[PDB]
Amino acid sequence: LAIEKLPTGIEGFDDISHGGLPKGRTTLVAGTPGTGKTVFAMQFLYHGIKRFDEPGVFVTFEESPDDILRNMASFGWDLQKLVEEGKLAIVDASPDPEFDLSGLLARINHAIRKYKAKRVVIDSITAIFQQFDDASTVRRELFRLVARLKRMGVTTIMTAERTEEYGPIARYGVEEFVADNVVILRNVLEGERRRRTIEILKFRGTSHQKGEFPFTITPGEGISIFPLSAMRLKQRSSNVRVSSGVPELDEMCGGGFFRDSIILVSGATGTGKTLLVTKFLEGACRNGERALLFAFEESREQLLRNATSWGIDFEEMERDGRLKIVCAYPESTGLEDHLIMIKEVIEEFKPDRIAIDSLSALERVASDRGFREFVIGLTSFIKQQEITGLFTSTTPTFMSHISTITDTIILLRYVEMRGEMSRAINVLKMRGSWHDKEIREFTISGKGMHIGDPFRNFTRILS
Amino acid sequence: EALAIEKLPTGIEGFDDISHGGLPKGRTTLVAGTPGTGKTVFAMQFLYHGIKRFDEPGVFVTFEESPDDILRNMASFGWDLQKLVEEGKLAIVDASPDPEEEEDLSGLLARINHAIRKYKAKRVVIDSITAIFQQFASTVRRELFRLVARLKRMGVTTIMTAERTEEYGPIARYGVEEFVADNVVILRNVLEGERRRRTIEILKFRGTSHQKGEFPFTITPGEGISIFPLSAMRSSNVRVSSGVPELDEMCGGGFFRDSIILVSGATGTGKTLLVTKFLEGACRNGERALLFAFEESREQLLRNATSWGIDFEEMERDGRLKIVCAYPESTGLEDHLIMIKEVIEEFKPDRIAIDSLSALERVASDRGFREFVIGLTSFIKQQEITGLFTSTTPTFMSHISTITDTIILLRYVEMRGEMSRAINVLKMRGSWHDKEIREFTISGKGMHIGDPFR
Amino acid sequence: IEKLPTGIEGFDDISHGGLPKGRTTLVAGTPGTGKTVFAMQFLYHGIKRFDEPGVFVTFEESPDDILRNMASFGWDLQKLVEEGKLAIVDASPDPFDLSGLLARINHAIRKYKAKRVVIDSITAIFQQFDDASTVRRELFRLVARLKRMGVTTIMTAERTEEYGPIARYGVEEFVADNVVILRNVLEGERRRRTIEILKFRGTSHQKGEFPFTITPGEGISIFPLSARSSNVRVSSGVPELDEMCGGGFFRDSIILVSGATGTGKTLLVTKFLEGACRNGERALLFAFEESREQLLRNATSWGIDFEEMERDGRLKIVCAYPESTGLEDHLIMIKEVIEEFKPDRIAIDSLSALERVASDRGFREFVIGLTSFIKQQEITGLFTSTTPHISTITDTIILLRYVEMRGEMSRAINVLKMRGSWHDKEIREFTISGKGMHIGDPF
Amino acid sequence: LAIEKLPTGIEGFDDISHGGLPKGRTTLVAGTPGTGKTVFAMQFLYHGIKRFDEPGVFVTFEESPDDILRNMASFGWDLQKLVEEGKLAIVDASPDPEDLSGLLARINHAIRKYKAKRVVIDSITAIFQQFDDASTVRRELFRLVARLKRMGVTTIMTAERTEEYGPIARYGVEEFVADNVVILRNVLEGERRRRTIEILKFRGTSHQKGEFPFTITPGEGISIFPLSAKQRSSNVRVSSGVPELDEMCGGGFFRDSIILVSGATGTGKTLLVTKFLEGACRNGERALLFAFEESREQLLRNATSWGIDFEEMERDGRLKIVCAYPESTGLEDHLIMIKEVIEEFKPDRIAIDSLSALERVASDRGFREFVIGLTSFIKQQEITGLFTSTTPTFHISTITDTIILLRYVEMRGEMSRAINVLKMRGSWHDKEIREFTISGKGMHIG
Ligand SMILES: Nc1ncnc2c1ncn2[C@@H]1O[C@H](COP(=O)(O)OP(=O)(O)O)[C@@H](O)[C@H]1O
Ligand SMILES: Nc1ncnc2c1ncn2[C@@H]1O[C@H](COP(=O)(O)OP(=O)(O)O)[C@@H](O)[C@H]1O
Ligand SMILES: Nc1ncnc2c1ncn2[C@@H]1O[C@H](COP(=O)(O)OP(=O)(O)O)[C@@H](O)[C@H]1O
Ligand SMILES: Nc1ncnc2c1ncn2[C@@H]1O[C@H](COP(=O)(O)OP(=O)(O)O)[C@@H](O)[C@H]1O
Ligand SMILES: Nc1ncnc2c1ncn2[C@@H]1O[C@H](COP(=O)(O)OP(=O)(O)O)[C@@H](O)[C@H]1O
Ligand SMILES: Nc1ncnc2c1ncn2[C@@H]1O[C@H](COP(=O)(O)OP(=O)(O)O)[C@@H](O)[C@H]1O
Ligand SMILES: Nc1ncnc2c1ncn2[C@@H]1O[C@H](COP(=O)(O)OP(=O)(O)O)[C@@H](O)[C@H]1O
Ligand SMILES: [Mg+2]
Ligand SMILES: [Mg+2]
Ligand SMILES: [Mg+2]
Ligand SMILES: [Mg+2]
Ligand SMILES: [Mg+2]
Ligand SMILES: [Mg+2]
Ligand SMILES: [Mg+2]
Ligand SMILES: [Mg+2]
Repeated sequence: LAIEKLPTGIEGFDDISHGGLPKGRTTLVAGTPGTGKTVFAMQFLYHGIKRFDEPGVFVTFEESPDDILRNMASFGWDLQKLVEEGKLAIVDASPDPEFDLSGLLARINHAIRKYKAKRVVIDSITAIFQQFDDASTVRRELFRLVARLKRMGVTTIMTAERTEEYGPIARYGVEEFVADNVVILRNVLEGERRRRTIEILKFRGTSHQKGEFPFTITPGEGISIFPLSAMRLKQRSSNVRVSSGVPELDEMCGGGFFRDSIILVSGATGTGKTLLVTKFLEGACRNGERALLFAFEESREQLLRNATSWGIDFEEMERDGRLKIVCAYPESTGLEDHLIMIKEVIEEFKPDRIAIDSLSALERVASDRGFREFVIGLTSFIKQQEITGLFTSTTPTFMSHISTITDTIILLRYVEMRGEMSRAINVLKMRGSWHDKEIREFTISGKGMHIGDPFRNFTRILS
Repeated sequence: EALAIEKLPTGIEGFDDISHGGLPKGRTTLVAGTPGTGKTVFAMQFLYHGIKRFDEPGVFVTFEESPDDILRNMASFGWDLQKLVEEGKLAIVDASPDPEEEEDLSGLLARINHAIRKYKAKRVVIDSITAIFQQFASTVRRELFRLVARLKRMGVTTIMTAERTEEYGPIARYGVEEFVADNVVILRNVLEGERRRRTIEILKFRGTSHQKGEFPFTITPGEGISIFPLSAMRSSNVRVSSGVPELDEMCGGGFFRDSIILVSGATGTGKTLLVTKFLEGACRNGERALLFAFEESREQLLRNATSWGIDFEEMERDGRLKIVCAYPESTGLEDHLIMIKEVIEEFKPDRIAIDSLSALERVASDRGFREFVIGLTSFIKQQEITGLFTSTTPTFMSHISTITDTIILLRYVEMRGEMSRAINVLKMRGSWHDKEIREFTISGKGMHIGDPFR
Repeated sequence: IEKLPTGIEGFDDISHGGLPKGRTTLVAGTPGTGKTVFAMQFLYHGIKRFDEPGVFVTFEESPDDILRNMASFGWDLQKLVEEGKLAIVDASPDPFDLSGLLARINHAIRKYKAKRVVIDSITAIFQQFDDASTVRRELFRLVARLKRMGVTTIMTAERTEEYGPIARYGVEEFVADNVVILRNVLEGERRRRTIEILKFRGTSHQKGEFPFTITPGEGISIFPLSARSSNVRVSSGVPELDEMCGGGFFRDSIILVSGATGTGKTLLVTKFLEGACRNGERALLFAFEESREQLLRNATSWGIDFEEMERDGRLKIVCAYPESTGLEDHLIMIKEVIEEFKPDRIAIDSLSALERVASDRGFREFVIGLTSFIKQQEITGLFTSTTPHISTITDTIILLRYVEMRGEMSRAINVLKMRGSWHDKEIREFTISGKGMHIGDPF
Repeated sequence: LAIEKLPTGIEGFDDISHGGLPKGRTTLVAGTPGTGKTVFAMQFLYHGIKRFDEPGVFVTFEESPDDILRNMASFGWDLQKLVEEGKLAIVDASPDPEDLSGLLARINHAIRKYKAKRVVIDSITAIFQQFDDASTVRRELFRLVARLKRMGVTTIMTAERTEEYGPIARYGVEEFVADNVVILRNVLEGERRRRTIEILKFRGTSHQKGEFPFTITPGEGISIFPLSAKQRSSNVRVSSGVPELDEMCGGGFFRDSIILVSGATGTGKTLLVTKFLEGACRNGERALLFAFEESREQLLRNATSWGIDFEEMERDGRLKIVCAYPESTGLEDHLIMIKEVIEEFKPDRIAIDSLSALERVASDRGFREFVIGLTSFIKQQEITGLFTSTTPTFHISTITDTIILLRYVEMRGEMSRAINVLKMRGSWHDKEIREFTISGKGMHIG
């Protein structure tokens, strides 16, 4: 058989939930203040109408209907229309400053029938315990509401507050009663930085993905969940070769970089990583293909000034409309946030080539787990969209395991030689091509890079 | 008495090994756990297996989920539900206030005693004893205390489920670990770095022996609860080929058909090439080959294989090759096994290949991985299949090593102005092998393993 | 939701505009965070920046004290009291008034026609009462009528622990719309002031903690460092090095001199600051290792004269200790002195000293924040770093090394990295004397 | 000895307790549910009535006398017969679904009736639950110990705990049943439980301080292992299974010796293990193999290849191969097992392949404890012990008597292997690094 589920509209949740929220049942959304219990509730009712024309009811035991509307309107949600259309109904159960319980419970049951709603929200189920001191009576009344909503065949979602993030499901023993489905939101503080996370603890009779998943409440978008579990090892590959910007490196790769590829350029500082990047993006704009560049080290001025000395004209291509130097700081937001910005501008720009510089900048202010998840998540999409990607990783050991993902590993190192700090290049991997296995000496000028001959008496330096 | 505490088996996979036979018969057992630990599933499976295998009718007393819901919830598992209920095989007694606007032994004792008598049951489940408290204290404890005695006299192997607040803390809510102090089974679902892991444990069995500690399990759909007792886990001179003939000579004839081979090295060394040759060997002779990729897409695998001179679509069309392809983060290792064991059972392969294990190491803890490789190597051995595992050495510039029969090792080597490669068969049980580190060249023909280094 | 610029440096950045206008915000924090000060800044800046009358109420302190406590900041608050820009309703218990005190508060708002308002310690009320009926009176008019009156309110509240509940007496339950958390985290034997906006129901904000500091002549100075490289070369101080660095250092460049002790890193800072003062340019030396005494003779022995640089007002030695405070506290003094000095060049000797007195992030945060300020100010910045990762943050890198040759430790210099220029890629011998550095031939 | 102690008969307690339980006073045996309070308490009575002819009385406030008889059966004591013989008396103080003052009188009479020298009150903590008088209960409990003291009986008074490393016992029974306190623990560490026993205090007498390991074996019960393990050594030599290595050692290994075979992967450590074992079975001796890496199938293939039939040896009862996973149990539970098999097969030689496999599933602390325990046990039992360790090339060193070092080494243009005896306490040893080869006839050193 199959437990039926109702798509939420919060794309990503439907993947994690394997369809949606069990229909005709109550789902408990628990979270500490600031998580996103209210927003999550409207999207459930918003898409409910703006897709399946399923009427919904919002019972607010806290914030005023007027404020609710104002708060939610910034997400581009015209709910005042749905109200006038008779799709949505906001029931004001918030007490006024200037039988109360049992009366409101029935005044709610009126709205569920009047609008004949299938997607109800009881916002702040905890706020009813912080209002009716007869909690014993409240609990008994809430148990009835759940059974009533069940008999009425409504897919309910009742929000609940928590005191601690990694502590109890919810307060006021609200874990029980509404205990068929339990979704937990969190906002954990770690390293003076916050991380919104969503978890589905239990689905009675249904299946779901198990664990926390990063989410974000984006303005003019809403709750955007991005499951790395959804990532499917089903990317496409081709034998079509692009250019690197350096014809010599293209010969060393046996024609050039494959279009459907991820290239790693490893090396110490001052080796010439942010050079092969410029040539990479330059090679695109030259052929008319659109390029990108997410800098996490140098400003546009510096990037352009560095590039102007090498013969690459950025401002031209930037204005011509074949380049988009994003440039930001790794410490500004978080990896989960950065990933969204990258993914956001990609679809907009529709780039032929992407280029991170560096990944090490990002790794610094993260975890070994967080960095992995980021790297694993970002590489996949690029390969899914068939966008050629170059990634820069510094070697703090001047003279992570991202190489497992990358198809091409280009190593740039320094080589001391008779009072002369020379430079060496080698292609370590090409995945699907013949590459030159030779450690060639190269030199940088205002002309670019000149990959020369091997060191012959090459002191075993590389690797 | 002179009655050694008999252990009635429950069928549920692993528990009967962990419980040294099964649940103590003629007694109650506490299946405690926080929300979503799989107590309801555990309880039903106990009953279900009862009525099917041992033909012992069972009664299910619910104090939360309505009978109709329970039937629908346990449906996807593929167990018969209404088929059994509509035959006096199973009985779901409801004690959850069906309505409200109402207000003991009236809604207990006899109701269950009747059910046991009516359906002639030998197994019973009391779902959520903790629910009684929320609904209806010292009186409730008395009734529940008498129920354990009544059920003992009636002679029924009972399971009494309860809830917990914390995973690593008090055994059960409302000190039910006193009313049903005798047999305790703990189910836990621990956070563990944003990655939930289910586990099962028998804290105590009064009068009998049991496997101590936490054992992992999974609540799969078409199956139910499956516990993996890595503890419980407990013959050929036929030499098979590798794909590379000179590597076979390095092994002294080839690989044994009943063996696990490890291939370790950094990226770009040529582990995937050896995999494509390993499988090609099977497809050539007319054997079957299964590949589990966790790193490269089905396309890229084929592309890079075609460049080496190895058509897989030919073999995949022949039905001698199958490629899985799945990111490790898709599910957990506990579920990954279940799937691997499924396609092996179905495809009935000769050679297997997991490329790579190192990709699966990132979606688990050390303990979780070690338990995984033990389970996979065991299954592969039990199914009489040659196996090749691959691992990336964090050596760009163990456990499997101890389990694997052959350890092949790939490495980069600088040759003065050139970056070369080298193969070495570090170990091979029950054969002479070439103990030298040797240069090899990758080409559009394959792997030309050549002269040794010094 | 509209926002009203607070006027607090850095908050309007993190708050993405300001505080939800016409809505109350909760400034929760433990004693000694800066709740009382933050509240005054709001009412203050507003009045001055845009005549928006405000009423401060105090259930704890008394106005005569409050005025004097905020006098150092340089806010003529008496004038506001007379002209009727600011008010101070003393609801502090006299060494009842459930409706009385609040009714008095409502009147003042109507009288002065206040747009801003502050309730200093909404917690105190609970302590300075009897029944928790205060909850009603707080979720009453206090908030509701404030919304009806259309005033942006700040309800200050106390907390017990830094990383615990949002408030003491479940004050959040009432003021549950917008919340701001101030903290004094301690950790180590130093203390860290950080500000976080946990919730702006309806609007967005920069998520997480952000460093802030109460300076005696400014107040809360939140630093949201989360928020034009020229081609004019300057002399390094040593001519051979200038040639090695392709004519000299870019004015918009971060130079990193790296090496052991005895290599000659402080020789190259002395030369660096010297070149500025020579050509009438300001130079500020941040000393973490050495002292005004050690430096003076160290320079004199090399043949530089800070004596006349002190007379000319060209050189400026701060000279402090890394363990005086955390890294957050350090940058302030330099950030301030820079404005007072207008430094063409500036140096930090050393950074390894500061790196020892904090965690990786603390250093990282300092590194990034330090580079920016001067980078966004047009001034050449040299950095000394002892070698027992600003290698990727720095533009130019100089590597000094001891080389053991023939049982006679020699000295060697090399420019490893320089963005935008050709650098000399030879490892040159150098000598030290009473004149300075003598960069010679390579090995 | 100041105060008199009564031997409990439990294996190990009498050692750690320096005699037994202080006689004429009550002892508290506290622990979380499933620690083994009841079993411990019964073995106390059982050995009393049997070995020492001291009658015992069991007072149960939880489990039914009938159940106790059934639960305590597999251990193999005829408790039912001895209840009839007038030695044992299980007082049913268990509550009925539908006054402690009188209940105490019932227990008091039983002691005087049977002339009990030993008494067990099971779960005092229960009493506080069953009867919610609190103060009234505490008083009667204080009167119980007072009365029991006068009649000169040695009492065990059990109590439940919540947390393992938390309070001594619930309901502060500590205050009443002070004087002597024993704590049983069952700690989950790495998804693996650890049974421990500790004498926190003995007022008046000495005892071994700290936790000690124990187990509950189905056919024996509580078996405590005083890790504090008084020996015998001689110039009696024994074979290694390889004649050249015997000559390298100086006429074979010493008998009572711990040998270590360290080396890289594929050197030949398991080979030496297989020969070491054969060296016993081929020279009329018994061998134990604790395999923590290879399965049976793998151990056989290696043996059959090198020309050794372990099956015959096992059929003739000369060899025992355990085969275990390091992750199955904890290392403390692993030793207990090893000791258990030794005290059954009574092996002349013992081999563990390998210690490095055990190190994976244990902390440095735990590994040391294991290595120390195993070494000390083999030497007190006077058995010849070999151990293998995987070393980088592809602390037992200090404790071991012999160190054989296998290594990869190039020579005449060939990557070959070599052996080197590094240590031999009480003998010359060839201090030369000799190359060797492996074949179907085992090792060949040359
Ligand atoms: N219009 C908006 N634009 C951006 N972020 C918003 C918007 N509205 C709310 N948020 C974010 O959502 C968070 C939680 O909002 P809400 O769901 O109302 O709170 P809670 O989950 O505590 O009930 C806020 O802290 C804020 O960061
Ligand atoms: N029919 C089903 N199909 C798949 N997974 C199921 C099914 N029923 C339950 N589960 C899984 O089992 C988990 C817990 O099951 P359940 O026994 O209801 O929990 P508990 O006993 O803790 O209340 C659910 O969160 C879900 O992941
Ligand atoms: N005009 C130039 N002439 C010669 N070399 C230059 C020139 N501009 C830059 N370089 C070289 O480029 C190096 C910096 O390369 P870049 O890719 O920016 O460094 P990174 O390896 O940190 O990414 C400098 O150290 C210098 O050797
Ligand atoms: N057609 C080809 N001709 C020559 N060399 C190739 C060809 N295809 C791949 N190679 C080389 O062989 C290597 C084998 O890569 P692969 O086996 O996928 O590495 P790994 O198993 O370590 O992930 C490639 O990285 C590349 O250097
Ligand atoms: N006039 C001042 N000059 C300098 N620092 C001040 C001044 N007033 C307050 N501070 C700083 O702020 C702290 C008190 O801040 P305040 O807002 O009064 O405390 P609270 O947040 O507990 O109400 C002092 O300990 C000091 O660090
Ligand atoms: N007859 C038996 N056979 C085997 N093991 C037993 C037997 N009786 C008890 N045990 C062991 O003792 C444990 C329970 O010990 P018990 O005496 O009940 O302790 P407590 O009273 O502190 O709960 C069981 O879980 C099991 O490990
Ligand atoms: N029949 C055989 N003939 C020759 N050499 C063999 C034979 N069987 C095994 N070997 C070699 O001996 C090795 C045995 O190593 P082993 O005893 O398992 O030690 P380790 O534990 O260090 O791997 C094998 O790896 C292989 O190189
Ligand atoms: Mg809400
Ligand atoms: Mg760079
Ligand atoms: Mg349940
Ligand atoms: Mg591979
Ligand atoms: Mg204050
Ligand atoms: Mg110095
Ligand atoms: Mg007991
Ligand atoms: Mg071995």
